[PDB]
Amino acid sequence: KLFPKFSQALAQDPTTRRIWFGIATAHDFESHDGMTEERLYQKIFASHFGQLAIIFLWTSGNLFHVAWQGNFEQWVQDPLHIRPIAHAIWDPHFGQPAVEAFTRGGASGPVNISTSGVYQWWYTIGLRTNQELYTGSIFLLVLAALFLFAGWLHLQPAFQPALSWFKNAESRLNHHLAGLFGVSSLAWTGHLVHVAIPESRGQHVGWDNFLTVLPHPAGLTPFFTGNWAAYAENPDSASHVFNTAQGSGTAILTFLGGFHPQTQSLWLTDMAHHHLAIAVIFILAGHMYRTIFGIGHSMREILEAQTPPSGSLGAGHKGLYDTVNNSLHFQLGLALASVGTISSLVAQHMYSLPPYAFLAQDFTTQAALYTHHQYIAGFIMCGAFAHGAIFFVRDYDPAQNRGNVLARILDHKEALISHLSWASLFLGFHTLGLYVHNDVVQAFGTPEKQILIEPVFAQWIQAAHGKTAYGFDFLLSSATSAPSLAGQALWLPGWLQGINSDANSLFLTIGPGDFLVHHAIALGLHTTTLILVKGALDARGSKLMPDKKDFGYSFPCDGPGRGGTCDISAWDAFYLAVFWMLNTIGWVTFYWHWKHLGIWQGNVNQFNESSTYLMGWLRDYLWLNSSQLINGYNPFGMNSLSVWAWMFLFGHLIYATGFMFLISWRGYWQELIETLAWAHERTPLANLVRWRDKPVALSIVQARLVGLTHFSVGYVLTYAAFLIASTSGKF
Amino acid sequence: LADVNLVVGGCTVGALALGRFVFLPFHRASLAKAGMPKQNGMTHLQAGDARAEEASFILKTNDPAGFTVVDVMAWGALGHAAAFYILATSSLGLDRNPF
Amino acid sequence: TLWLPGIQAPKYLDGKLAGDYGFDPLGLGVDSDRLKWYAEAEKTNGRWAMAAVAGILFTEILGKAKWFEAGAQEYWMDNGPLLAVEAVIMGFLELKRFQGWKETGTSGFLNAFPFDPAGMNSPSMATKEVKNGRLAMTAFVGFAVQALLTRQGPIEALQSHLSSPFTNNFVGSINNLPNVIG
Amino acid sequence: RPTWYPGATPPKYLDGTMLGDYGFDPLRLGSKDKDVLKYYREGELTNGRWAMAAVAGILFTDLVGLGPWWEAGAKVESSFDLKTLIIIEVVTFAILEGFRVKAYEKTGETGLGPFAPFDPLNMRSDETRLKELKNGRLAMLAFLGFSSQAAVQGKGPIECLQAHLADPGHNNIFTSSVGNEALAAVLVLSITPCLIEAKNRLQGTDEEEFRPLPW
Amino acid sequence: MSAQFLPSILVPLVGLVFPAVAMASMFLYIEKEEI
Amino acid sequence: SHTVKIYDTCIGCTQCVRACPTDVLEMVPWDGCKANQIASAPRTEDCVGCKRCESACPTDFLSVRVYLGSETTRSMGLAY
Amino acid sequence: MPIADYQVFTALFLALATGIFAVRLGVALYK
Ligand code: CLA
Ligand code: CLA
Ligand code: CLA
Ligand code: CLA
Ligand code: CLA
Ligand SMILES: CC1=C(/C=C/C(C)=C\C=C\C(C)=C\C=C\C=C(C)\C=C\C=C(C)\C=C\C2=C(C)CCCC2(C)C)C(C)(C)CCC1
Ligand code: SF4
Repeated sequence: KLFPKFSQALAQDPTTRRIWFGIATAHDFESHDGMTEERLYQKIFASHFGQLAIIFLWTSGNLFHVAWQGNFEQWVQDPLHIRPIAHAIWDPHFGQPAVEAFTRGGASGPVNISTSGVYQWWYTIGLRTNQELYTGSIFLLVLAALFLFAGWLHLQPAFQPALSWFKNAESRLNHHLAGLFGVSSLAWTGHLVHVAIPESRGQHVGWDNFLTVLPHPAGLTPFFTGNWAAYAENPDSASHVFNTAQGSGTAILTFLGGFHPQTQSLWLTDMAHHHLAIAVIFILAGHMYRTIFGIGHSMREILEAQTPPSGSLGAGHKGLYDTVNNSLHFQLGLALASVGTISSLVAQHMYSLPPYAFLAQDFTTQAALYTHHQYIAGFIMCGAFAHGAIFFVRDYDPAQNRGNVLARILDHKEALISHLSWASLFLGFHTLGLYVHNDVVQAFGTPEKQILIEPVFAQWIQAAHGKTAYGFDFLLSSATSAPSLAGQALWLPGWLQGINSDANSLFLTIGPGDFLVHHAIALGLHTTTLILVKGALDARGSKLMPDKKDFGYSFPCDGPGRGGTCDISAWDAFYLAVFWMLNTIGWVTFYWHWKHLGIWQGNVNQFNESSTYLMGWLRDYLWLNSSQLINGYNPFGMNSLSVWAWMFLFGHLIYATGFMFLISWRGYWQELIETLAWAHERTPLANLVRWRDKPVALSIVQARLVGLTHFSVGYVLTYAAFLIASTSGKF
Repeated sequence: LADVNLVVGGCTVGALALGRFVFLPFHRASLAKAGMPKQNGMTHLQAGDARAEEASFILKTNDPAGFTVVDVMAWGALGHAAAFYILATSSLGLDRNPF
Repeated sequence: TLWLPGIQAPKYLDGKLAGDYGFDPLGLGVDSDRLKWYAEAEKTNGRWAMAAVAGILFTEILGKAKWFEAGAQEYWMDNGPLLAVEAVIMGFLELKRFQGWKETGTSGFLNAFPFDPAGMNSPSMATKEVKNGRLAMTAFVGFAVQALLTRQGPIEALQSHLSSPFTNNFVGSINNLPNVIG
Repeated sequence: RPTWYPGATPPKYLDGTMLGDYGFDPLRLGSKDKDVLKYYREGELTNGRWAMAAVAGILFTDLVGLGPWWEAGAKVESSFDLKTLIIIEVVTFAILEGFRVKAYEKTGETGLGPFAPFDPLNMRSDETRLKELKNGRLAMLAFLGFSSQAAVQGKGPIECLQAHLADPGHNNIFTSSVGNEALAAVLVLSITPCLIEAKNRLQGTDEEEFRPLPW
Repeated sequence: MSAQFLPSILVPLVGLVFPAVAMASMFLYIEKEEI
Repeated sequence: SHTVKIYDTCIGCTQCVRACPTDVLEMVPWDGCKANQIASAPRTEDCVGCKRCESACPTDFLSVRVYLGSETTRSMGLAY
Repeated sequence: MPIADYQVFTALFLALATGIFAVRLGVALYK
């Protein structure tokens, strides 16, 4: 009866809704009984330590499983003909053909073929042996234990920091930029130069001999005399072979750009140079704000001074420092927005500029990594907007935000929502109309009547990069231009060789189907932003419900009065926008996967004349690439793709089980549960036992969340199964 | 590539001199206007952050213009950054020109 | 006197502690319990560095092997049992030291807190203990960084510097580093 | 009072009224109830007595000149088939331990045969119970040792002692078989009572609600 | 793959033993009434 | 255990009281409106949260506001 | 050269130790 000790209101519920909401309100510390702000922030800090320990344990487990059951030794010697092994399989449900079908990469028993790209990353950063991976796993185990001890320690009242320490923004930014960002990047440069650079050239460097091996034959003296160009003397040749000393070099900070010819990945010396420059700039950035040494910035005064005259922004940024600092939800929204955008950047960059050795030959790994980071980015961006809506519901003070840009953007929120609606409506109308017109003219036997708008602007920017394929001869595509001549002895040769080659993903050739799918992506982003922005801006109140801020961020409705108030809270707007995020990321990853499937087969045409109409999308992509997937098991037997077929049907089942909660609502189920309670309360031989908690139907918000969770899980599992099966079974 | 000693020493001396004689009044005016970083009204120290207390080794100096040790180190760091920038960009012998 | 002729101490003076100047520019003694804990940590680190410097100097005067290479030498018992036996013995000793810190706020050894046999304890003697500790921690950092550049002992470095102070400085060790490491 | 590490803080329920109370129960198996705790004490006493008998038999067998104790199962040739031996052993120990259950449910303590106290020689006192308990604890640790050298090494307990005496610096627990696992356990256990002292210093002994078994 | 027996013990432990004990423990704790 | 509140925009039309299916609302004497009566909620422990009173309030915006809060065996409307 | 039995057992023991650390942190967070 006293299980939700954080919420005595929930503990007095004599139903199963008590435990259901006890699970789901456990991390809403602000809503907990007897919660001060000091205890809030200290709990936040300790939970952060727990999360860091969890992440470190997870990567240590990856290292230990690859070192213990993987084929890292065999993969290092033959990176292009050995399947990386994730972990061994011990499932007593396997029949004998399942045991044979899962024994693949030279292992003793059934194993899972890794698609996470940890093999390429660890091989690139200089890890060569299973002993090194085990040492890394043990070190991460110890450091996660240390972080757990720190989380315990800072909850103790002798070591609990003050609330003002948590809100010390200038110091936290200074140390994060200078130390967490800068010093870490400098240390990664040190690892790359000391370990990864020699291990890329067949020279083993470890803790036993890194103090007796010289990273550059002219040690430190060029660094200290300012002759820094001596660290970029002889780069690795185009004939260089990875992990061997054949045609290597001595330079540690090259600057050639492009890709390594053998690994089809970026130069490691380029990475060391990049990380060193990033470390310098981030340490400088961390020397910006004022702490205790009489120099630096007060960010409050910077926000005060950012008020343009003539009342263009009203009061400008009056009191935004306190608005951000007092609100944990504002900070969490900013952090989630930035982190989701960075995750999208990571997805968009690692496929086109492959960083790790022998990446972009493992086609399943690239597709899986891209789709993973894109889905993570979409979820995190929805979380950013949801926490912005929470900040409007909870932490927004109109008095201290009077005249500043927040009050201005809340003042004319109808214009923002209406213009997002106009943009989404235009994009949906036009993209769907062009697609349906193309479908109809394709069906009627007239492909020449298609509307194929050439993406001339994106092709123009591609030409500005040096892509001499559309004949613009603009900036970098003309060698006579000032940017072309400026770095022609710098990054221009390698970058131009990468940009003019059709064998990589460095800015692929685009056509009308790319135009149509880019407008589809624009429609998805616009509509998801419309739902999320409308939910945030209408979170405090609307015309249908003026006092919405009093009812909280999440609540079922306001009853059937005033015409009906279903899905009126900002939580419901986030709920509706998660579907649109899933649809948008589905479009993005469908586009990426079909384009790269055309590229990897050498048949760019299949996408070029099949993406302009939707029947080509359904038939030449969804229907065609699922043939090996659905034959993972059959009456004639089974093979290694059986797990992805089972996960395919599994995700379909979870998706429709989500539809169950999505369509049916709480009222039929409550009557059914009452009828079954009547049945059990007077069934003979079962009246001996009775429920401690009264069985009730799931609440409206709870079942909306459950249906959304099943929808997302089925979506993700289905697409992951299809993508990994259709790429790994084919390549 | 023209002697690290002379370049670094001259640039550091120049950064210190233009920080002490040239840029000192505007820096002092900016430090007076911005002042303490304040949260919810009062500063970090007045809200309880004992680590955010202004260190006492900068408050009083025997310099007539109040040029503290932290100002000296910041200006020397800026001069060293400029000197190593020009030394490194003179070390390279490649056509970075857009001609 | 303080570490800067022209400043005033933030929260320190000559009435408390030992070897007390105004040196806390980052302000780490703002908590009294943390101040006394850091004082005990400073004393313990100073004592350890002092024993370390004395042992390193005494080993190199008598010869033996270099201090940064003495671990790689072969002894009567393997490194594993040595580490484990040392771990047990000084886990016991450090548990006694920490428990002795738990009641009284002084340092000691075994059941004596403070471990002060035959007297010779004075407030002026406490300033001698800390300052020699500061000197030995700086000396051991010097030994370490010097060994990381030039692979030679502290006495050998001093003799090489006295042979030629112009060329065998710390600047010349950076120049000599491509020659001494291969 | 001596504790399971020097200067340790015993648990609240381990006040000291029970014999052999060194305050060692980090997992807290018998905290909420006393009757179950008395059952744990009875199990400890039974296991310790049977371990004293085991270590006495193994030490005497390994000293006279016979083979290894673990390999002595196949070195016994006599009458009585194994099935008859099993059935007579199970019926004899069923009778004996049923008598033991009756004795424990009567006196609160064990007894051999019908004699619930069982002391023809008369040596029952509070101090000799502590001697028995500590000797049984030591013999249990000794049998755990004996089985461990049987598993790791191929030498008997006296043979293992002679091997240690020949080269104590190269023939011990810390070798290459289980040497690294033992080294890690020694490193962790050499610091963990200091972490208990740290927890007592920073958190205290205010009786937490949860226990390492979920009550 | 060294120590092949270890998955055969650990997988039932985290699939049957630890989950059953955790589910029973949490079921006991959610209806503890007076914690 | 639902929070039901009455506000001064109430005109005393008694429609919220008539709409209530568990007898939570009642009319008490008042002087702030023409009808000389205002609604009151002395029995919010019997409130299920159906918001039928809100559906009957003609004032814009409505004067009988129901805030769903803690759930009991009567707020959940259970017969078992 | 695949890792040995002793390495796996030592890793599992250290994971048990960090599990003790984890439950200590969890208990501190619950209080
Ligand atoms: C130089 C000193 C310093 C350092 C190193 C740190 C470091 C850290 N602090 Mg801290 N802090 C400091 C000073 C410092 N702080 C001060 C002075 C204060 C008081 C004002 C605080 C107050 C404070 C609070 C309140 C909190 C932290 C937290 C954290 C942790 C952040 C979470 C994390 O690990 O993500 C890591 C971040 C990065 C790795 C940056 C990466 C940049 C992007 C996101 C990724 C891109 C990099 C690259 C492309 C990825 C490639 C890797 C891939 C190959 C695997 C982190 C370890 C949080 C925490 O977790 O609690 C323990 C937290 O709650 N700090
Ligand atoms: C933080 C990363 C890091 C670390 C820990 C090291 C560590 C080391 N380097 Mg290395 N290095 C690094 C980055 C790093 N390096 C980078 C970014 C480059 C340029 C690409 C180099 C290029 C380089 C060369 C060419 C050589 C080394 C060498 C060495 C070894 C001898 C020490 C020495 O250089 O003399 C002592 C150094 C000094 C006395 C000057 C240090 C003072 C600086 C300028 C200010 C300190 C501020 C700084 C931010 C502190 C960072 C702290 C951090 C370690 C936590 C040593 C183990 C030498 C060697 O022999 O290899 C074995 C060698 O020849 N390094
Ligand atoms: C740094 C990331 C971060 C952090 C710290 C928070 C923190 C918080 N969020 Mg938030 N959120 C985030 C990201 C984050 N969020 C993201 C990315 C999203 C988009 C998905 C959301 C969307 C969101 C909403 C809509 C709400 C919150 C809420 C909250 C607050 C209470 C949490 C809670 O409800 O209890 C604990 C939360 C849970 C126990 C999550 C439930 C479990 C999920 C739904 C099911 C997972 C099933 C799993 C995937 C199945 C495996 C599949 C396999 C079997 C096949 C809390 C302060 C709530 C709030 O503010 O209260 C008003 C609120 O309603 N968040
Ligand atoms: C594929 C998605 C899906 C699934 C699985 C279900 C499943 C179910 N629906 Mg439903 N429904 C759905 C979609 C779905 N619905 C949608 C989209 C709507 C909107 C129109 C509805 C509307 C609806 C209504 C109105 C009703 C149901 C009812 C039912 C239940 C009928 C009882 C039964 O079938 O016996 C058996 C259960 C199953 C076949 C489900 C799968 C169980 C598997 C096959 C076996 C279990 C083994 C298990 C997985 C092992 C445990 C593993 C452990 C680790 C957890 C059942 C659980 C009715 C009901 O309440 O019960 C009569 C009811 O009236 N549904
Ligand atoms: C979070 C990381 C993680 C994950 C997801 C897994 C997952 C898995 N491990 Mg593994 N393990 C890990 C870390 C991890 N491990 C680490 C760091 C080690 C080094 C000690 C090991 C050592 C290990 C061995 C020896 C074995 C496995 C095995 C397995 C497989 C079956 C589980 C099992 O029976 O073993 C149980 C796992 C353990 C006893 C240790 C795992 C402890 C992790 C770190 C807990 C992390 C929990 C997480 C942070 C929060 C989730 C909440 C949770 C506490 C309820 C399974 C796929 C078995 C296998 O190979 O299958 C074929 C196997 O025998 N693991
Ligand atoms: C709800 C809410 C919230 C949230 C929001 C969000 C989510 C936002 C966002 C957003 C985003 C997500 C954004 C993004 C961005 C970015 C940008 C805006 C940028 C930029 C810039 C530029 C201009 C660039 C340029 C260039 C190019 C183009 C490339 C190359 C280089 C260069 C530089 C040239 C908050 C909490 C706050 C508050 C409350 C409410
Ligand atoms: S329905 Fe509205 S206006 Fe009428 S009595 Fe009730 S609260 Fe007042």
